[PDB]
Amino acid sequence: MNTVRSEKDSMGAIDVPADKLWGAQTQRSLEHFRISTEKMPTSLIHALALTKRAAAKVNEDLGLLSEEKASAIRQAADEVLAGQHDDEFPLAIWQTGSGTQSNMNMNEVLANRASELLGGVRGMEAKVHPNDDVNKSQSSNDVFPTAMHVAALLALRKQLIPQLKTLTQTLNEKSRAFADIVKIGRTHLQDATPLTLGQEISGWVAMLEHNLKHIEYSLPHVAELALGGTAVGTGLNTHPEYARRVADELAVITCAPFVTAPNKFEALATCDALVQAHGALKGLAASLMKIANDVRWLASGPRCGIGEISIPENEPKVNPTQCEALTMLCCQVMGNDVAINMGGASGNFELNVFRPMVIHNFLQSVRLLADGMESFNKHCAVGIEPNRERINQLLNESLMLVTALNTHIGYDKAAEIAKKAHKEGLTLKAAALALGYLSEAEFDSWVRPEQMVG
Amino acid sequence: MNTVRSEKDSMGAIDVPADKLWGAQTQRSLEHFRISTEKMPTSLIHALALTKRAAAKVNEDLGLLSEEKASAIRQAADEVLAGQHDDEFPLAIWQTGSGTQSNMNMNEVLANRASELLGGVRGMEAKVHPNDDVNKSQSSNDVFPTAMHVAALLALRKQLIPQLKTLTQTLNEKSRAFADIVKIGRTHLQDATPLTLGQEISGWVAMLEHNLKHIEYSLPHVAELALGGTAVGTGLNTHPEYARRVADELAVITCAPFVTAPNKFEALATCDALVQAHGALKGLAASLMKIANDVRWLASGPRCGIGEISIPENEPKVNPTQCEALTMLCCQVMGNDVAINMGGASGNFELNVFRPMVIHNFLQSVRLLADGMESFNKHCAVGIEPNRERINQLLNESLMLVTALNTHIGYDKAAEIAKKAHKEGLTLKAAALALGYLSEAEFDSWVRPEQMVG
Amino acid sequence: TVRSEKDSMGAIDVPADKLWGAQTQRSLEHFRISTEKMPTSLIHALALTKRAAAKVNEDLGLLSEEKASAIRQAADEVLAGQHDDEFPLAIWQTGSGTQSNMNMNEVLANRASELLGGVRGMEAKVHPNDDVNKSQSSNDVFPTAMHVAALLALRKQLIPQLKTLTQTLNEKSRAFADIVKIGRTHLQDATPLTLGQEISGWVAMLEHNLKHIEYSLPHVAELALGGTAVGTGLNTHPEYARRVADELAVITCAPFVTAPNKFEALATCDALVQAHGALKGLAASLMKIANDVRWLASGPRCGIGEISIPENEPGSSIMPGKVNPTQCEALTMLCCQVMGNDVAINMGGASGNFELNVFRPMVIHNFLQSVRLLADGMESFNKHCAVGIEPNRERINQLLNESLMLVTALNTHIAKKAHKEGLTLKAAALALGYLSEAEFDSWVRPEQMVG
Amino acid sequence: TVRSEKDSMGAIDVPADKLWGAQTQRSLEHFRISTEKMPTSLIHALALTKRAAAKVNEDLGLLSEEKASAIRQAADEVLAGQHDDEFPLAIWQTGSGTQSNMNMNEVLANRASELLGGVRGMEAKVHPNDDVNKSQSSNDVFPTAMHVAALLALRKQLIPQLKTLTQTLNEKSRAFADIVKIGRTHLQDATPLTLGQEISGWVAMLEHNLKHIEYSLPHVAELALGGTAVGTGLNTHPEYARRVADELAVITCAPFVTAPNKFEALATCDALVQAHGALKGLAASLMKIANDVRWLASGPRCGIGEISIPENEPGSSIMPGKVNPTQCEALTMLCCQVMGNDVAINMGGASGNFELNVFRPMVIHNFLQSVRLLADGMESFNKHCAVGIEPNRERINQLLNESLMLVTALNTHIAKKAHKEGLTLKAAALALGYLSEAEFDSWVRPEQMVG
Repeated sequence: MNTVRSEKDSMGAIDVPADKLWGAQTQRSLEHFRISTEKMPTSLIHALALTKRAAAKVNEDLGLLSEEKASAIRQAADEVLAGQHDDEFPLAIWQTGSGTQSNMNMNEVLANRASELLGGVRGMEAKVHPNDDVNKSQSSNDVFPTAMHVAALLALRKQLIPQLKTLTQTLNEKSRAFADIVKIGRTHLQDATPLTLGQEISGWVAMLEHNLKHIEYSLPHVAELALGGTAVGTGLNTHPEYARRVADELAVITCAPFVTAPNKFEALATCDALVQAHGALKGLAASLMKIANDVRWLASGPRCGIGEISIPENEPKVNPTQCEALTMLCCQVMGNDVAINMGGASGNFELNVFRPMVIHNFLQSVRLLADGMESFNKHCAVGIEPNRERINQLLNESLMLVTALNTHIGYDKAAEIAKKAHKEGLTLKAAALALGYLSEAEFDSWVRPEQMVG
Repeated sequence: MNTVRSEKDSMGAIDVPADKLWGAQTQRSLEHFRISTEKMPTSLIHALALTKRAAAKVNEDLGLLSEEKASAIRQAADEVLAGQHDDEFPLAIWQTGSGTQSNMNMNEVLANRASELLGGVRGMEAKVHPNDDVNKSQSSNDVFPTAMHVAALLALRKQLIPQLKTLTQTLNEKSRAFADIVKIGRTHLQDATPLTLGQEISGWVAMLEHNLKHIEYSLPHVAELALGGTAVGTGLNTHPEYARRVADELAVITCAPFVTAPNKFEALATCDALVQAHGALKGLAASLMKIANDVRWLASGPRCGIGEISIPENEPKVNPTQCEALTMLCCQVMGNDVAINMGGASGNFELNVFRPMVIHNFLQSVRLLADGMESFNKHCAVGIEPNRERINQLLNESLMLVTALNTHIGYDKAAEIAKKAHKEGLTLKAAALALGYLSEAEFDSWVRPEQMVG
Repeated sequence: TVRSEKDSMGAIDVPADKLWGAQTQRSLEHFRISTEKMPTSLIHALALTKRAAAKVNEDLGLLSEEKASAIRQAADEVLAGQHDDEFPLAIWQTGSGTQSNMNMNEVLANRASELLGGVRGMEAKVHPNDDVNKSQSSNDVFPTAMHVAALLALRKQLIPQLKTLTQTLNEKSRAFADIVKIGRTHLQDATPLTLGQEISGWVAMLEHNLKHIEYSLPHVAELALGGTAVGTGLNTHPEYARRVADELAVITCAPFVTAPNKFEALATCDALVQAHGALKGLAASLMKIANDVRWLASGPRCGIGEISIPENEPGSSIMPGKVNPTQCEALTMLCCQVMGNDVAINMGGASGNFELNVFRPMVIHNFLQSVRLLADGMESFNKHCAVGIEPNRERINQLLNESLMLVTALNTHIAKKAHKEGLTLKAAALALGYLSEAEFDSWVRPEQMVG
Repeated sequence: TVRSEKDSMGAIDVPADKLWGAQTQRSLEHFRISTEKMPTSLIHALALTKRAAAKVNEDLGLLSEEKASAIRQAADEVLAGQHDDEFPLAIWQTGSGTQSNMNMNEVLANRASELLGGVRGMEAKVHPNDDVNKSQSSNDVFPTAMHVAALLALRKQLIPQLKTLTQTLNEKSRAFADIVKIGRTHLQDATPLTLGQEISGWVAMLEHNLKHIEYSLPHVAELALGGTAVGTGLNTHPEYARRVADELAVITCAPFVTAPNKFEALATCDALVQAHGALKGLAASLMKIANDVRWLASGPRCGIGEISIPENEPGSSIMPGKVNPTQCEALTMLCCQVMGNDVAINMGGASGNFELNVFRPMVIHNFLQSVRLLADGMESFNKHCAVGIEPNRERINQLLNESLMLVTALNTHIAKKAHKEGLTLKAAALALGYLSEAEFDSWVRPEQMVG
């Protein structure tokens, strides 16, 4: 639409697109921060809407906001949560470091929509005010960190943790199914003493189980909310019960264990909970990178690599493309951790103003890890299968089973056999027969890989 | 649109949206890599289109592709470059690590559109073939690194370097304008011997000048193109002149100094040129972070900080919001460098398959630095002004001018004056008068900051 | 000057006055990279690991009492600082730590031989592989030593220093609870809070960091020993893994347990990647606290100047009052180091293959360095800076009362003029005849503005 | 056992058998953080800086010939390794490097006093501040020493080792130019190339890295000396900055110049942030080369096994043929270290304020460590691995000919069956009667497939 609606603030008049619900502050931000393409993610927009919905409810309970306005604001917020207003949030990540401009974006959109819900219009004549009504009892300084933690905790609980549990279950099933398949070990990339494919996969399972615990340990701190600290942490001008009531209301409407932060100065001056929680996510990235690499190396071939397992072929030579997407996003999480650490280390005095960047990286890492585990699970892990003949060919051509001979012929003769096999390019069996130290039936009876794995 | 068009590949039939120009391979990728929200940026899509346009021209020159098909492919590519097909590229960054799927996305879109341009239709009956025609003489393995370098070099030359030069010129103007304004120095955050505001800003200018040289040094390696190496670097099945001809054609159509990579094995197996070029960008980020911090600290106040300069107020208390956006994106560049380094270190054998991730980070850093410099320049740097009275108040209340007394009254008496001023909370002048060591006219004649800056 | 020792590769000259053997000698020839060596914490953890293995092997009837006791006595000498010059190998060695495992095997074997009345070298009465390395692989020994060193350093160095610094700052927060100062957001003047409130944020940060570090300890307490070469424990006694973790717990007084999955324990450094995540969180918190201290102390006349800190370095007689915040500089520098070390650890931890992670010397070098830096940095910052933080009460009150933020206290009773004309709020108000010299003193109470 | 020295803060006991003075003593009391100290390269660069300043001060008539010569002789003793135990200070000190500047001032002053027939301490004939530090500030001395150390280490250590390794790999590439092997993309079998071609990629990587490192040298050659406290050079001779850069260029034989903008030189570590960018590029290239070597050598029976590498460590007699790629492990570990060090450097370089960057000891600690790691790592990898790379020709040909990739050679004349039935291409073809035992040998020529 070309038509505009004129709005005015202390700097003068500014035109806003007539078909949009935002106002003068959003327009000024969008015009002054034309930096790259990254915007607030939907998860954060929704968390801001939840925050305003909870504040409106508490302000009504406390007699500070009328029933008619509070109900209209909550209904507008529910429309945002239902996906009806995604194009009303145009602002860049690369904005004011407190997130003030996105706070005001939500205030303006909810106020103008609430006005319409009460039979009014958008703009200067609206029936609901962005600051006096939608932002009542609030500061950008406590709202934005609250929305950051709401988005982070819900994404961890609802997306990442369920996908981690699902992938863990799949690999545990595979570990049990392949518990009796002996294969060659590899240490330093060199052939080593055997273990079962089930045992090797059980290591991946144990990694994912440990990662789940580390992530779970990070959740209580992310559940602490800044809301009620207002501008500098003192809560100046708020009702004494407001901070607890709004955390309680957020806990009710999200079904997640939000609590008010015990120290609002820590809550405003730092992003420490997210620095710590992201530490657990970069741990998960290091574990997934290792699992993904084992899978693609074990499946390498079809003739000039390892080839011990097969994986689903999802494209019409076929490459381990799910493993590649996963290893790439694991690198991304490691970079994101550095950006988060720099922002988290850079607070000054009463406020950390690196917040849009910190939450952009944090929520990206959660999407990448959650969706990457989901994709790797359904398009790779559920279909891993052993190549039993290839596994046995490698085991039987290795030199590593020679220790099974020690109890029968002694260490010196076993070592002589292995040295001859290596020097002359023979199997252990062929070298042993060539020296006359045993018969083929003896070799087959004594060299039992299933007895060498514990 | 709900209606579909059925296409078939070696895996069977797959439905594609009837209103889209992509084909079966793009559809399979979009369905198997539903990971997060990051997609190929427009710059990379355009670079892929340029690559196909150049290949079509050379294939025609060499008698390998008909005039009618080559001309139609070039016209379709020009439509992409003109912004007519942005919604035809739906694939995630988090795809196959070679970028094969985005290569095929461009092949399918250009083939189907070229078919329409020749009076045909989209789909199985198209008059132009994605592989046999649009991908003729090519592999994903050489196309994708070529598009990466085309996008990177053009973004550096056309966006980042011009914005760097513009910001440098603005700060040089400010340095000259303020060359005679003496202010207090600060080392370790402590008051120190004086320098002019122009001298301090000249440091920022010299930083940006040095950064431009470092960036310029990185351009020749990025200008080397993999195209012609085909699958593993040998160029098997290509015309002997093809590699040089296609680099020449890209140089002509872009007006940039592209050349064929002297070693195609390096060109396919690594992202080394981008690892090195991004090293220069993280240098720029460290310099910009320092400049932005000096600006916001020098402007801090209005009464309880430093307050030596004023900056434009762009929002209706006013915060240094351009400095905050810039410091945040500088942190992002540092994280992006780590992701790039991990991907660049992780090639195996004939191909690096961390490429979508590397180019996603690299092009993001270029957008952030280019657009951030542009925004900081027009919304902050051009309007920096001294607060002359505040500068003089700080200089006159400091203890640091006391050395101007040494030549007149001797070091011992000057040190006694400074010690008394510090202990008793006095100005140097008041302490000197209290001791009877000089008159007020003598102090004003001897303590000349304009004589203490070289 | 030399004796001739032997390994599977042939004869090699070894310094006669050293206790190491052929494999350590060869390592010195092949890994001449930079200057970083195993830190004392890791050497001690390796000695403890060998001491525990010797005891368990004796209990299981696998090693004679005379040899096991001599090995344990030699290990005690290492722990007592008597053999620091016997461990010359670089960090930048085989990625499993094999070379340092053999360094400890050879030193302990040769010293144990002497304790039994024998000599060092080929004729020794105790053997590095057959006796000191019995039941063990480098593959499970090195990760065990890594976790022993890490857990003990966290419990004995880092956590005590963190608690000590937290207590100091808690005392300062209580002492300054009534001192009202100007808030700062975006570096700009903002509404008031007390100095005690601001310091309470630092305290709460350190309290939260302690909890995060404590949550990382159970995983680090899991030990690989008993997994042997690939995790199966092939050729080891079924009770050995549990027994050796129990013995390490006894001799160290720390809650070590055998790792429930030896494949995870051998194939990854995951416990240390996670624990270092908590340490980089502490680094980000300490960076912020140290920056607040140095900015609040900036001056003495052209910065903020709200607090004073101890002056520990001599100055120039002609620049009295220039006090560089040198403890804050050491601390911010080491916090930057911890962030870099985290990246190095993450790359190594992401890079295991199959049955073994072979980035281990580098991972533990970084991890133990971060622990020393954070522990010693917190000790130094506490003793030489934090304990001496004091308010500059006159300066605090000058900034608070000359600011424009207190104007909000006039809302319920009835600024641009003060700002544009360079006046105080009271001077601008009286000039407008909107109140008096008693109403302003009555209505504008900063101590009522921190609730 | 002790002597009593004095600074502006009072009297302090100093070890009688040491050459440092009061300020170094105080630093030892206040900066007891970890174990990292100034590296020898930096101590030497500081001594060279003082040697040059003494000569220029003498030329300008500011320092007596007898004192200047004695200072220069004391500096030469430091450079000759006679005073390594006189520099005890931690990296984790004042962020300008003041403490280490004073350490060198005190050691040189006390030794110069002895050379003039005097004593060390209060009665010394040469003064640390008035004589050894004349015309200087810690603020411009420390960045000068940083750049002197960095440029000389790049020119004398790193670049020669890079050239040596490149030459070795170039020889290998030429020697193996005719050995056709299977390509691998995505870890999967792919069309052929020669072993020489694959190695030529490693060579081209190292050649490109050399150019990038060379491009970083001009900025590192710019010296801060002469900017004094804040960059203005207040109270220094107008020719001093140029003269002292010229003298450093003469005595080091390297192209040092005075920095054209002293404010940039004091307020940033930008030249080192940029130069380290090129070093992390080299680390990413060396990681890839080292990984190719160890994967190509993997086996001896259940990996790739296309090349052999030297066996440098003794093995078990019962595991002949297990050759761990230990040089590749040391090299990949140190490459991970360089990546972490880059982050630490970037944070320090981004963190200057106003006239001075005070993250300097940490920045130079990381930078010089990366140089040692890369230089010594390239030396070790060259001598103990790269020079001995050899093809396993039978294994290379077995993998090449049993693969499915060569089927494309049949296009212009006329695979699924071979793959599904476990046959060679020739066996599957003959079975289908699509060619013979002579046509296949004629049409499928891998040596014609690398053009």
